[PDB]
Amino acid sequence: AVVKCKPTSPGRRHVVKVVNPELHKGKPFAPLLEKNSKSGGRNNNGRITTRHIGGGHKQAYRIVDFKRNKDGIPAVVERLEYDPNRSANIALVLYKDGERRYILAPKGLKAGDQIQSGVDAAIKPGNTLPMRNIPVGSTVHNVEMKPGKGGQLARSAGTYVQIVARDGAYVTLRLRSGEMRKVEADCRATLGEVGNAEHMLRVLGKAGAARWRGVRPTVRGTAMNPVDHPHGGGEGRNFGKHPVTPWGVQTKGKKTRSNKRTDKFIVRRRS
Amino acid sequence: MRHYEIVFMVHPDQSEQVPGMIERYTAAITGAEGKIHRLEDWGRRQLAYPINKLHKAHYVLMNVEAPQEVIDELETTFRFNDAVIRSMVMRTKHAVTEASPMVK
Amino acid sequence: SRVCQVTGKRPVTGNNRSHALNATKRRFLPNLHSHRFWVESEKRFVTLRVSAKGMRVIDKKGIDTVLAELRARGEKY
Amino acid sequence: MQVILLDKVANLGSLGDQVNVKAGYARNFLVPQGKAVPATKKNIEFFEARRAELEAKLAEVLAAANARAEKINALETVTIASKAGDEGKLFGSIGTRDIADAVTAAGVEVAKSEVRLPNGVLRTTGEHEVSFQVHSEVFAKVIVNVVAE
RNA sequence: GUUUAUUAAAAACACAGCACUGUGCAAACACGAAAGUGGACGUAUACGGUGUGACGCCUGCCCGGUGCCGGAAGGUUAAU
Ligand SMILES: [Mg+2]
Ligand SMILES: [Mg+2]
Ligand SMILES: [Mg+2]
Ligand SMILES: [Mg+2]
Ligand SMILES: [Mg+2]
Ligand SMILES: [Mg+2]
Ligand SMILES: [Mg+2]
Ligand SMILES: [Mg+2]
Ligand SMILES: [Mg+2]
Ligand SMILES: [Mg+2]
Ligand SMILES: [Mg+2]
Ligand SMILES: [Mg+2]
Ligand SMILES: [Mg+2]
Ligand SMILES: [Mg+2]
Ligand SMILES: [Mg+2]
Ligand SMILES: [Mg+2]
Ligand SMILES: [Mg+2]
Repeated sequence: AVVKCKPTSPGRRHVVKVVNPELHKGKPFAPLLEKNSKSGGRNNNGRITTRHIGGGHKQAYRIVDFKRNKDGIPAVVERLEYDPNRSANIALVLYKDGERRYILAPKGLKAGDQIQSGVDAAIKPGNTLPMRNIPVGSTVHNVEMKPGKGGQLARSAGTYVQIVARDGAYVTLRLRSGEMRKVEADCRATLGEVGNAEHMLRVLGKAGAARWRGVRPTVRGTAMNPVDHPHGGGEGRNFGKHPVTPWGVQTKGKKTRSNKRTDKFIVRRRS
Repeated sequence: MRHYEIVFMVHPDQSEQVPGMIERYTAAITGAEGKIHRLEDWGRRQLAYPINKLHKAHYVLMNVEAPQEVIDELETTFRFNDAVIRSMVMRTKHAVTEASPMVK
Repeated sequence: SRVCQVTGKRPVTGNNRSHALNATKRRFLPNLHSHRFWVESEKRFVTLRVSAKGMRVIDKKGIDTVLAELRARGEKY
Repeated sequence: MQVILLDKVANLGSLGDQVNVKAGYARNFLVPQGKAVPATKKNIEFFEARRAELEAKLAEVLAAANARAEKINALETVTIASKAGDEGKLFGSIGTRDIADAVTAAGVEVAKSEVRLPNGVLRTTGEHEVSFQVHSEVFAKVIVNVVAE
């Protein structure tokens, strides 16, 4: 439920919260946590590789089952939890033999439902089965690219991938970007759209709310000196040049994909 | 309960598996304490027009007096099975028992 | 290190000469490839980071002759 | 790449032939599979005086080791009681090694590289046929019935 | 809120928002002769770049030039 905030102060004027009352109001499950130390966008050389990353609230990492290998054993869903590590909410599930794991929460999943992986699983939102067992034309998420590698496609808060075709060893997918990609028919996928679909309806409202998420401010390139950026300089506002990166690569329109290994897997590009 | 008339259309190469499907469906209905009034295999039959790039199909008529909850379970069985091509469920005012004009 | 294990080839340094004969220092890297060679006597594969010249040497001398030299040189393989 | 052969290869020569090949064909396939020796003049006098008929003796005892094993594989039934769904629609597929696991249990102790399959999956629950490559030339067939568990 | 430590605190920068564009994951990109690492233990409701700068009403015409994208019949054209 989106909640428009009342304008008691500027900085609360434009805030829309996304309030989900079903999330667990307690501590997360302690065995599945581990330390997630921040980086600041800096590699092992100490240099800033990717800009604008730094600060933000401390975040513990939640070990999430993407591989989803407990086949045959049914699992009931204990509660839904908030995950700071990702945009989608996660679900704490309890198998029959007593193991607890975290999965990505699908759209219609709530506390108390039963999920089950494996080939003999039913087709309800939550089950995970190889895509030679999933009917053509259904919406799945948490899709593997390689069998047993773990789900890599359609993991962000409201995404999903449709299965449009199958020719023997491959299935053809309609990715969320609109790209048509071939994936082997033995890769696991999880039924239904992924949960937190109204995540994109939030508006942060103030500058500090982006600093809470560890997003340092972005200085636009024309506000610099020519030693700093190709856009920099000028006596006033001058931009008489084609828009490039800080490293002189065209940005408005120039393609950058240079992977000739995976070109056989791409049916059509995005539009 | 609610008298339904169910007719489904089987892929003709799966014509051998048809009495195995009918006995499960009757056990779905009678297991849910529903009645089955007539049950008329029509065999292979030439289609009026080729559905799904093929020219023949195997027809089964089935009249059922079941509660509406298990028929909705039964419809999903027709949806995900690839042996059945088309399925049509039609609500009927009463229980019909007389033979079909093409069973004749 | 870009060193062929068989022939001992090594990146040498030279010049890029332009049309106006402007000399900038460059390197000549050897055409190294990691290749599994079947040793028939020891009945196993041995990976050697070897140049394509060295693969011509192994095709001429034989892998048993070359691995004798690598032990006589004192080089792991 | 002048090379002497240790076995007949289907497109260039029989045993005892000195035929030009490409370098990548001898170095990657023929020599590492024991099918050819590079034509060194030390190896020719090693081969041509003695092994031109000694290996011909060893080639016959290999085809005779097949023709004893391949002949008794006419029992022509392999019951693999795998889990399946209803009305066909097999639960879990059967690959080459699972076929090789069960013909091991009835007949020749066979390997996973011997099984030849047009589909490989055998998704259809029921009976099927499986061709073999027990020799490079001499082939066998066994009807295999995939049975629901 | 930020800024010229030590003559300039501002209308400059940033900003939430908006849009364009790149990017299917061994992602683009960045630091690195390389191995690797960051992006990210993230997966297009994600990430990078660029411009604009809450909000309200809006954002018209021009593709000739310069870029970028798509095209592959012809002309031209390197080592070989
Ligand atoms: Mg940025
Ligand atoms: Mg911005
Ligand atoms: Mg800015
Ligand atoms: Mg300035
Ligand atoms: Mg410059
Ligand atoms: Mg001016
Ligand atoms: Mg001007
Ligand atoms: Mg000089
Ligand atoms: Mg102020
Ligand atoms: Mg000052
Ligand atoms: Mg001052
Ligand atoms: Mg990496
Ligand atoms: Mg401005
Ligand atoms: Mg305009
Ligand atoms: Mg133009
Ligand atoms: Mg034009
Ligand atoms: Mg062009």
